[PDB]
Parts: sequence; structure tokens; C-alpha cells
Amino acid sequence: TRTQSYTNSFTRGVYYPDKVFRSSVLHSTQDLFLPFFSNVTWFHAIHVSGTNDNPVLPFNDGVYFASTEKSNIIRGWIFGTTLDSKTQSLLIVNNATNVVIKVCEFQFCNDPFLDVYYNCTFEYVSQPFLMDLFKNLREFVFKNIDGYFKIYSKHTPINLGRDLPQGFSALEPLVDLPIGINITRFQTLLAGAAAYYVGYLQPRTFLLKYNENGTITDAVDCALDPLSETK
Amino acid sequence: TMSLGAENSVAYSNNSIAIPTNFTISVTTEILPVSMTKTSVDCTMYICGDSTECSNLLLQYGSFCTQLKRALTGIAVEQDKNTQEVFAQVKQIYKTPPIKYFGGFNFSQILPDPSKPSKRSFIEDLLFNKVTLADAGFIKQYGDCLGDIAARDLICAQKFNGLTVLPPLLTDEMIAQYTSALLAGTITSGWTFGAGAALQIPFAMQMAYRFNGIGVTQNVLYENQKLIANQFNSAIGKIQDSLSSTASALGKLQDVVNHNAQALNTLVKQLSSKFGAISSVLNDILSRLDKVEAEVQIDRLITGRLQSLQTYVTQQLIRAAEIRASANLAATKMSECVLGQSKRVD
Amino acid sequence: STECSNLLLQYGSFCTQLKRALTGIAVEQDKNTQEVFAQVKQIYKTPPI
Amino acid sequence: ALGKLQDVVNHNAQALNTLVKQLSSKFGAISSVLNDILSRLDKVEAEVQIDRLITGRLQSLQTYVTQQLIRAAEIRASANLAATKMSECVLGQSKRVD
Amino acid sequence: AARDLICAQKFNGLTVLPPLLTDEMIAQYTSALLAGTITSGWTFGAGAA
Amino acid sequence: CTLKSFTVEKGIYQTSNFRVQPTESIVRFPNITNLCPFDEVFNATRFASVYAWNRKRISNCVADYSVLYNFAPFFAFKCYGVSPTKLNDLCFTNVYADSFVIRGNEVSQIAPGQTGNIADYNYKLPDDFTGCVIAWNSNKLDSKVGGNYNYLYRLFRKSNLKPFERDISTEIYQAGNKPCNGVAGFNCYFPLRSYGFRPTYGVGHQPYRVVVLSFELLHAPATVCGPKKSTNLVKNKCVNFNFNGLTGTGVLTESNKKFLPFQQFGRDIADTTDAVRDPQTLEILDITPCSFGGVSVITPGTNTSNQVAVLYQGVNCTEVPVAGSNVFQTRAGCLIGAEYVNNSYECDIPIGAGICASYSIIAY
Ligand SMILES: *[C@@H]1O[C@H](CO)[C@@H](O[C@@H]2O[C@H](CO)[C@@H](O)[C@H](O)[C@H]2NC(C)=O)[C@H](O)[C@H]1NC(C)=O
Ligand SMILES: *[C@@H]1O[C@H](CO)[C@@H](O[C@@H]2O[C@H](CO)[C@@H](O)[C@H](O)[C@H]2NC(C)=O)[C@H](O)[C@H]1NC(C)=O
Ligand SMILES: *[C@@H]1O[C@H](CO)[C@@H](O[C@@H]2O[C@H](CO)[C@@H](O)[C@H](O)[C@H]2NC(C)=O)[C@H](O)[C@H]1NC(C)=O
Ligand SMILES: *[C@@H]1O[C@H](CO)[C@@H](O[C@@H]2O[C@H](CO)[C@@H](O)[C@H](O)[C@H]2NC(C)=O)[C@H](O)[C@H]1NC(C)=O
Ligand SMILES: *[C@@H]1O[C@H](CO)[C@@H](O)[C@H](O)[C@H]1NC(C)=O
Ligand SMILES: *[C@@H]1O[C@H](CO)[C@@H](O)[C@H](O)[C@H]1NC(C)=O
Ligand SMILES: *[C@@H]1O[C@H](CO)[C@@H](O)[C@H](O)[C@H]1NC(C)=O
Ligand SMILES: *[C@@H]1O[C@H](CO)[C@@H](O)[C@H](O)[C@H]1NC(C)=O
Ligand SMILES: *[C@@H]1O[C@H](CO)[C@@H](O)[C@H](O)[C@H]1NC(C)=O
Ligand SMILES: *[C@@H]1O[C@H](CO)[C@@H](O)[C@H](O)[C@H]1NC(C)=O
Repeated sequence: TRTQSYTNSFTRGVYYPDKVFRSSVLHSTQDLFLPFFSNVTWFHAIHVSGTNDNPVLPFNDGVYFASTEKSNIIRGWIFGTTLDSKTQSLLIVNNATNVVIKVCEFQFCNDPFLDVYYNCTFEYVSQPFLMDLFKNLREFVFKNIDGYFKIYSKHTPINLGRDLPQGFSALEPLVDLPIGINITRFQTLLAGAAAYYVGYLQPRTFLLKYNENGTITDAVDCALDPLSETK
Repeated sequence: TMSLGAENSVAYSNNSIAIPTNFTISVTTEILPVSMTKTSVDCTMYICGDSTECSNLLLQYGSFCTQLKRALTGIAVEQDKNTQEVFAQVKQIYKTPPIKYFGGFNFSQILPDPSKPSKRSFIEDLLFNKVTLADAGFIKQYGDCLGDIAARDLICAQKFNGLTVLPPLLTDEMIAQYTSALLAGTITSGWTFGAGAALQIPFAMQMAYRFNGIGVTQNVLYENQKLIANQFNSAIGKIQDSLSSTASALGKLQDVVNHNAQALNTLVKQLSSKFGAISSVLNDILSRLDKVEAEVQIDRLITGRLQSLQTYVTQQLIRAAEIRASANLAATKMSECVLGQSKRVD
Repeated sequence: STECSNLLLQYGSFCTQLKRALTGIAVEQDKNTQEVFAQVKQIYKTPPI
Repeated sequence: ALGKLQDVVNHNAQALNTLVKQLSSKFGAISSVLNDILSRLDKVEAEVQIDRLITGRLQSLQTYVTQQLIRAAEIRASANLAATKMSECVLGQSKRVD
Repeated sequence: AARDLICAQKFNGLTVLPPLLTDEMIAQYTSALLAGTITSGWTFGAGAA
Repeated sequence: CTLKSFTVEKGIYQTSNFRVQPTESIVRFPNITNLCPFDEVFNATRFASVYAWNRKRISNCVADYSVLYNFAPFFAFKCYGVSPTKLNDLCFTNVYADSFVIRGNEVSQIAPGQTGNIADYNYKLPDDFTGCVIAWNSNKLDSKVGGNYNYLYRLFRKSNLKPFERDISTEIYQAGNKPCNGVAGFNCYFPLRSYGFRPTYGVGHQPYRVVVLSFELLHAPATVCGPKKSTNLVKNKCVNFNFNGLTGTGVLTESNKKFLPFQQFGRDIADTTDAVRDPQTLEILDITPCSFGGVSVITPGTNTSNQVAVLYQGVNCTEVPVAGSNVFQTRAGCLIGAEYVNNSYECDIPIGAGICASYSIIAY
């Protein structure tokens, strides 16, 4: 029910570091970024039938999630340290017309899934974000800094049909939460033919290029090679 | 490992000599900087951004804010002094007679063309086009900076912080008039217009004077006049072809322009530094903190910006001394080579 | 020192312009040596006698 | 005879020896040792002392760079004179007096 | 046992770069100039020797 | 006055710097109507324990910070980043209130850059904190003669605590090689001790109540803004402006800048705010500085005459803010008081770009 492959990331995972408009400028920033040409992991989750192991992954300072699935097999995420009703556990569920975020201490089984048509210091009910129904690639960045959970989102249609394509796509900031939780492990949710890409962020210095319309169209990772260090 | 040059051995003997039997006429190009950009810095507006609470604390820091302006005024005066010393070396504006037969020598590429809106030569137009002028003077005129995309221009961003550029005293038309007067006087008289009143002489006899100066009898000229004229015309054509082809010959002038732009860009980008304060915005500091804490952070930013301004003025003074040395050299070059024949080697 | 470096990062481009000035001086020294000594195109050698 | 060249070498050594010996100054701080300051004081007071040391050492470095720029200008003028003397005296014969 | 001043300079971030033209090559330039002057006079300063 | 002398020689002198004064003042704040419930934070029946310090989110209301002195007798009002008398002028996005009870000798641990027992195990503040810490003695409300054991604090933890993190776990701390297996004993400590909090205790061991107001700076559209009425919007005029606590002076124009919906401010090369979003109508306003420039004085010597021509540097001659007879437009700018003449002479007083002036004062 789990298959691991490894592939390249190219120049993917660039997000807006702040909510300040900048146009036609080369801006140097330092943040938790996905490194260029990194080693991202492809996961295939296959169930034996369309009815109604240890696949828990480490968090490791931010997670770049990517999906090319047309249908809504991926429904949400579970974050936490132990996840056995001994500490707080962040739970993000994506409904059809809602999104629910909790830190309830109640635990689930070792193989978590969302069935069809199916103490808590923080609660967050809001408008959902999975309208991206070409192959319609969806990218997300989760990070946890100073008790703040930051979720960055982007939905771009692709036409090459070969994994993560070449090019640049900036991720706009979506969700900020003052939950204040220790996170070292996470897992995904399923409703099986799921396939998704996972990468890990590192503290890196980037040089972003803002064009005439204020869009990050190009970037340079300063610690990739001496040419980009010279740049 | 680099190559010093091709190895050669002179075939020396105590009874053997080598004598040339022919010659060639070589016209080379030498580029010398004369002046640079006349910047001016609004000290109070650059430090404080039109803030009364900042300016009252800036008044406690003595006369640095005035002596920097005095030094920049002295630099801006001596730039025009350098340009006047190099170019204004002739008392009267001479001009070429309309008949342009100077013994077969073709001076059409260096004499001015009256069909142009500005009376410059073809080579002068090529030299003007091969250098990309940035911050030429008061070209924006405080009217081109009121836009949105035009406000994103670096000249408007440096203009809104009190860093302006004064125009040169002599325009390019007047500099071209000086070079045209010097060229016409040289062609029609030789060195007599530099020694005193201009004395007319045919260009064949002037070339005979120059060859007798360099140690060659004048019959070599008077029997090789057409060959010498053809060699000079071919060399002039080679210079104009090289100037039309390669744009990397004018390195020094482009370096002067790049340094004058880069110093102002660095001085503008130094305004974003915190210098140990909580923020780099004086309005944000004054809105956030109280009077005493605002005084502390404003004093920190004042000290940092004053140090940055003093660094800029010191760099400009050193560069102005280097430019003045080059301009004195170029004035010596013109006085000893355009107005006469030089015996100094190389 | 990480804390000293993080406090030094707030002081601007002083290090960059100082390094640029020293690099210009270091290039200028070799330019001076080249323009003084390299005035001959071909390396001549003396006859043995 | 070679006192000019010896003075060039001595100036270039002295300008670095002074820069090395300037690291022992306190500039009003409690100590000139950065690890001693970081081990003794907490975050805010240590930041104050480190800011004082940073300002003093940056001013010393800027003074050294300015003096080196002036010395480089003087050496460049001397090199231009030496190049002119090489071009005129060696490669030809000069009629200029003295 | 005795620490060097150059080691104290290098331990604090101050470094001396080597010149581009080495002394043997400077001596080769002066040898070429001397041989050209002796075997040709000033004629190697205006063209071929 | 510039030359500090009573006699002025002939020439041009960089004397003054003119600037267009602002006309009026504009305030622009979001139209929120609710009042922030600080009474529920301060005037409570009892406060939570420090290892379970209580966090309350305050948003979408008008916050008055001058009312806090009424219903709570405090003296420790240590504010980092923002002065407490300037809290009503500017305004934030979201406010957080962290309430707990701490002993009087540990209030100094509630500060950025401090470590100890509570600052490492119970409540940790970030080093870039922008907020306020409020503490007051509550011995009469939290002191019992038999000992008050309702307030608990963490004493043992495997690692230090990251800022703004709550740890309410009850696992037994293992201080030895043998495993505790959920049973306390030797080298197996319950990590949650309790205070005594007796009224007969000396001061400094007496119980204290602490509310920490954590402020979020202006990056999102603001939801918490205090009492300041918003005036009408004035465009195409040099005015003073206030946008959600950001103060400036300039001209507000309509802009075609394409702000993304998460953006609120738009900045420059020199880190100055030059584009704003209106909090009441979502207009993309552009900020330009008011008209300014340099003023030079062209005069002969005071031994000759006292007549003065004025050169406004850079401006167009239609840009000069009057309230002139002779007005000339040069590449340097606008010349006022010198009559242009068609003749040509030697340059007496240089002006710029081939124009000179000489003594009435003529320009040629
Ligand atoms: C990404 O990482 C994985 C493992 O972390 C790499 O897989 C290894 O590949 C080498 C050579 O193909 C094998 O010898 C190892 O046994 C593999 N490791 C595992 C755990 O299977 C993979 O090659 C990396 N990707 C790239 C592009 O280098
Ligand atoms: C968050 O939880 C993790 C557990 O996943 C803690 O990491 C453990 O720390 C102890 C001591 O520091 C180590 O002995 C364990 O090996 C760690 N476990 C793992 C999986 O790394 C961590 O200390 C907690 N706190 C923070 C601030 O991250
Ligand atoms: C001296 O050199 C010139 C050129 O440097 C010679 O002129 C050329 O002579 C050849 C002979 O057939 C002609 O084809 C070329 O057209 C001439 N060039 C020019 C520019 O006129 C000249 O012949 C040489 N004189 C001697 C005596 O050898
Ligand atoms: C002097 O030089 C000019 C420019 O090189 C010559 O003019 C050229 O003549 C040729 C021959 O007809 C034309 O093809 C070119 O178009 C002309 N160029 C220009 C710029 O006019 C001129 O012939 C030369 N000789 C004289 C006596 O003037
Ligand atoms: C999820 O959506 C279904 C139908 O779209 C609805 O009946 C249900 O109440 C929703 N759940 C939540 C928590 O909003
Ligand atoms: C809420 O958490 C506390 C933690 O002490 C626990 O004792 C209690 O049972 C929880 N309530 C539930 C699970 O309903
Ligand atoms: C900015 O947007 C406009 C309108 O959408 C478009 O015409 C223009 O090409 C864009 N700029 C760039 C650099 O693509
Ligand atoms: C706190 O609230 C109670 C009732 O809600 C009231 O009786 C009491 O006076 C209040 N305390 C203060 C200090 O205002
Ligand atoms: C109040 O604010 C909203 C959104 O900013 C705006 O649509 C509305 O017109 C405002 N009301 C008034 C009376 O200005
Ligand atoms: C001044 O204004 C006029 C009309 O307003 C305009 O045509 C001109 O370009 C401007 N600038 C100068 C330098 O005259």
C-alpha cells in the first residue's frame, strides 16, 4: 500500500516571504526554502479495492507537498509528535465546502483515512482551498515558526505531463495559525490510486526577481553552486 | 603561464646596419577622461526625510552637514575648471574654408557636418553613441518623476532623497565648437595659431615641415604625396570601422559613468539599514516609541547616515583628484601635440 | 561569532564597499607594474658575443 | 639608497600591524574579548557591548581603507612618472633638462 | 613557541595577495629592454629594431 | 546668514532648499465598531496555571488601552517595541492575551532573552518580541492560610521550550537509568510542582497575576484599531496622511499597480512605503513627495549692488509655487529676477548649460 520513488525537484517551492508589494527589483531574503534541484520523494498509495506498515513521515522543518491527482483523494493532514493521546495533535480536514482545523488530543488508528459521508484549545472552521479541479498541479508549503503554523498554496495547470515541470511558480500565503504546537511527524489523509511528492525545507538565502507586475518570475539559490554564489 | 611576447634576436654585428627603405602612416586613438558628474547632496533631507524632530537633533551635530556641501561644491566647480582648461586653449573660433582640398588628404570624417542638428563629426557622433550616458544632468526636470513606473526609475528614487545632479557649464555643442576651431586652426595653420596669430600655409608644405621635424627630407613627401594621402585616408577608414565595430574601446569613460551611478545607488540603498535601531523608518519610529526612545533611535540613524555620507564624500574627493590629474595630463597632451610637434618618445 | 555577525548585518554595505575599494587598489597595482615594465612587444635577447 | 622602497615596505607592514593591535581596544565596552562578553552578559547587554565593538572596529577599518586609498593614489602617480621616464629616457634620447 | 606577526595578521582576516607579474618575468622585461637598447638604440621604440 | 558674514562677494551661492508645505491632515482607519473585551482578560474570577497559561485572541474591535488602569492595580507595565502611551494612535492586526499566575521573584523571567525554570519550561517569549507585559500583586485573591495548591508549574522537562508553546503533558520525568514506567520514585519525578502561596509569606514569594499582550504588526489588513476618527480622502494635493497608524506627508494619486489580494503595503528601493491600500474602499493609492528643490542666489558684490536673482534648481518655471516679473527657463531650472538678453559676452557668474549672468542683472 506504499511505494517510494525518488526524483528531482528543479526550481520549485518558491513562495512570497512577505505581504509587501515590490516591482522590478532583485530582493535578497533568508527563510525556510526548498533547495534547488533537491531530492523529492514520490509516494504511491494503492488500496486493494474501491470500498467505503509505517507510512508516518517526519516533519523536519517544513514540508513541501505536491499533487497531480485530478480527483480529491487527498483530504488533509495530521501533524504531531507522538499522536497517541499523550499530547496535542494538529488535524486539518478538507470538506467539500469547508475546512476544519483542530488540535484535539483524540488519536486515530495507524492507517488513517476519511470514510465517505463521515481539550481542543484551537478550532478553525473556514472556507476551503481545494477548488483546483491540463493536469492541474497543486503545491503547498507547511512550516512552523515561533508557535505559528504557516500554509502557502498554489494551483497551476501543467501541460508537459512529466512529474514536476520546469519553470517558476510562486506560492501565495494562505493560512496563518497561532496554535503553538511541537511538530516532528506528519501524515496524509485518504478517502486507492494516490500519488504525491514530498520535499523538505532548509534555511536558505534566496535572490528573488520581481518583474514589472510584481510577480516572482525568477530566483537564485545562493548555496547551490559557486556560480549562483557569485550571482 | 602567461606569454610575455614573441622571442626575437637582433642580428647585431660591428659592421652591419639596417636601414628602412619604405614607411607607413599610422593614426592611433587615445582616450582620456576630463570631467565627471557634478553631484549635489541635500544633507538635511537625505538624513531626516523632512522631519522636524530629526532635524532638531541633527542641529546638535555641528558643521559636517555644511562642510560636505562645501566639498561637493568645490568638486563641481573644479570639474568645469578641468573642462575649460582642456578645451578652451584657443583664443578665436577658427573655421575651415569651403574648399576642402588639403593636398589630397581627406578630413571629411573629422570636420563637422552642418546637416546634423548638432554640428559634430561622424567620429564624434560614433564616440557619443558608443557611451551610454546615465544621469547626464537635469533631464527629468522634476516632471518625469511624478508617474508610477517612472517613479521606479533609480534616478527618481535618488532624486526624491535629495541627491541631485548639476548640469555641466559647457554644453556638448560648445565642446564640439572648440574641437572644430582647434581642428580648423591646426589644418589651416599648423603650430602658428598656437604660437601666436594664425599664419596660412598649404598642407603639403605643412607635412614637409613635419617630416623635416622628424628627420626626413621633404623630397620624400614631394615624391610620395599621393601614397601618404592614401595611407592616411585608409587609416582614417580603419579607425571609423573599428569604432563602428567594437564598442569596448571607450572603457574609461564608461567606467566613470558606472562609478558615478554606483556611488549614488549605494548611498540610496544605505537608507534601508537599521544601524542597530528597531526600524529604518523615522515616521515609524516616531509613531511607535515615545519622545526619549524616539530620540535614541533617531540619533542612531543620524549617526549611521552621517557616517555613510562622509564615506561618500571622501570617495568622491579621491576620485575628483584622480580625474583632475587625468585632465591636467590631457591638457598637456593637447597643448604639446595638437598645437605643435612633439619630440618626446611614445 | 553568530550573534556578532547578525548584528553586523544591520550595518549595511560597508563591508562590500570596503572590499570593492581594496579590490580596485589590488587591480591598480598590477596595472601600474604592467604599464611601467611591459613597454616592448617582443622579448629581445642579446647576441652571445 | 633604497630608502623609498624600504619606506613602502615599512608603511605596508605598519598599516597592518596597527590594524591588528587595534583589536585589543574596548571602545567603552566592559571588555575587548567577544567570547568573554558573550559568556558574561545576557542578550540585551551583550548586544549593547557588541554594537559598541562593531562600531569601533568598523571605524578603524574605514580609516585603514582611506589611508590605503591615499597611498595608492601617491604610488599610482609615482608609477606614471616611472612609466614616462622609461618611455623617454630608455627608449629614446631626451632633451629635457635634469 | 614564538608567534609570528604574519600569523597574527592572517588569523584576523587580513591577507596579502601575490603580485600577478613575478620577479623573473620583470627581469625578463628589463633584459629585453636592455638588449633592445644596446643592439638598436631608439629604433626599437618606434617599430622593428 | 548662510555665509555667516555681512559682505557677500559676486557669484552664485547654494543658499536654501524650498519645499511645498502640506495643506491639511487626513486620517484613514477601518470602520470597526465593537469594543475589545479586556475586562474578560483582566477582571476574571481566577487565572489559569502557568504551565497551562491561557491564550485569548482579540480581533475585530476597537481597543482602548487607557481603560486598563481602572480595573487592575498594576505597576509592572514593561512594554517592548511600542510605547504604552502610543498604543491608541497606531493600530495592529491581531492581539493575543496570555494570562497566568507566577511568583514575585520570577516576573523578571517574563522578558525576551531570559532563561530559568519558567522561562525554559513553562512560558518562553521570542527575542523579537513586540508587546507588553503587565504584572500585579494578587496576594489577597490567591493566598490561603492553609496553602493554595491550585497553581502548578513545570519543574522537570527533557529539553528547553520553544517560544509560545504549551506543554501540559503529565509523563513522569526519568532522572535515572532505570525506567519509571509510569511509577514515580527515586530518580523518577512528577514534573508538575505546586506553589504554596500563603499570605504570611514575604513579598517576592507572594502570588502575582501576569497578562502578556502579544501584538502582531501590520502585514495583514488590520482588525484591531483604537479610537481615531477617519476623515475624507483627498487626492492630488500635498497633505499629511495617516493609514492604520502609518504617518507620512505627500500627494496621494490613483495608481495602476496590481496588488495581489494578500498585500496591503507596497515599498520602494530605499525601504520606504510608497503605495498603500485604502482600508475603507480598497483603492490602490500611490504616494509621491511634495514639490521641493534647491534655491541658489545670483548676486553681484554687496559693495556694488544689493539686487538678487533667484535660481530654483531643477523645477519647471510652471512648477514654482508662487504666493514674478522676469522669468526665464534654463536647463538648470527657473531664473527669476534676471532679464534675458540676446547678446553674448564672457561668463561672469556661471549658472549652467551655457547660461551666464552679469550685472539690472542680465542673463545671456
Ligand atoms: C534520493 O535519495 C535516495 C535515498 O535517500 C537515493 O536512492 C539511493 O540510490 C543509490 C544509487 O541509485 C542506491 O545505491 C541507494 O541504495 C539508494 N537508497 C535507497 C534508500 O534506496 C536516490 O538516488 C536519491 N536521488 C538522486 C537523484 O540522487
Ligand atoms: C518535540 O518533540 C520531539 C519528539 O519528536 C522532541 O525531540 C526529542 O528530544 C529528546 C531530547 O531533546 C531526544 O532524546 C529525542 O531523541 C528527540 N526525538 C526525536 C524524534 O527527535 C523535541 O525535543 C520536542 N521539542 C522541540 C522544541 O522540538
Ligand atoms: C611602400 O609601401 C607601399 C604600401 O605600404 C607600397 O604601395 C603599394 O604598392 C603596391 C605595388 O603593386 C600596390 O599594389 C599598392 O596598391 C600600393 N599601396 C598603396 C596604398 O598605394 C609601395 O609600393 C612601397 N614602395 C616600395 C618602393 O616598395
Ligand atoms: C572622403 O571621404 C568620404 C567619406 O569616406 C568619401 O565619401 C564617400 O564616397 C564614396 C564614393 O562615392 C561613397 O560610396 C560614400 O557613400 C561616401 N561617403 C560619404 C560619407 O559621403 C569621399 O569620396 C572622400 N573623398 C573626397 C574627395 O571627399
Ligand atoms: C461537509 O459537507 C457536507 C456536504 O457538503 C455537509 O453535509 C457537512 O455538514 C459538512 N461538514 C462540515 C463540518 O462543514
Ligand atoms: C481533556 O484533557 C485532560 C488533560 O488533563 C484530560 O484529563 C481529560 O480527560 C480530557 N477530556 C476529554 C478527553 O474529554
Ligand atoms: C502585466 O499585466 C498586463 C495586463 O495583465 C500585461 O499586459 C503585461 O504584459 C504584464 N507584464 C508582463 C511583464 O508580463
Ligand atoms: C469585575 O466584574 C464584577 C462582575 O462582573 C464586578 O462586580 C466587579 O466590580 C468587577 N471588578 C472591577 C475591578 O471592575
Ligand atoms: C465600511 O468599510 C467597508 C469595507 O472597508 C466599506 O465597503 C463601506 O463602504 C464602509 N462604510 C462606510 C460608511 O464608509
Ligand atoms: C515645462 O512644462 C512645459 C509645459 O507644461 C513642457 O512642455 C516642458 O517640457 C517642461 N519642461 C521644460 C524643461 O521646459
